[PDB]
Amino acid sequence: ERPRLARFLADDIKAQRVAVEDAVDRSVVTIRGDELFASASASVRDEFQPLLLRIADALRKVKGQVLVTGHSDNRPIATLRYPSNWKLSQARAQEVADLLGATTGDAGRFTAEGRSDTEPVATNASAEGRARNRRVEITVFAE
Repeated sequence: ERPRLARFLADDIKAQRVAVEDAVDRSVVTIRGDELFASASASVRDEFQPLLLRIADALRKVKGQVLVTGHSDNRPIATLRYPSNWKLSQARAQEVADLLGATTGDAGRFTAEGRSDTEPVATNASAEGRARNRRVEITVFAE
């Protein structure tokens, strides 16, 4: 009934690569951007794809709809491809959704939204706080 993912992500939780909230109606996997993407990029580094693969494996077992929200800090590293923190946050969420959709083969199950710096979980006044704000939150709803 209740979507529960922590049980499938023990190693990543212990290594502090992800955090998982198993809530009443959702499981939310928070992943710092640094665990997936190079600085200022929305491509999941080859070396870190296995982390998303473990999430895909878990999502095969808990067949709820999935929302991916992307978040930035308030200190943009603007580039040609991502001219704002908003665009980077959207692109990061969308890349995660796209990769998970392709691996599960569930078309329409994953959607994405970029939320830029509007939903911090930490201060932006330290480097470590900014690194916590740059993140995706992957929400799986009840099956």
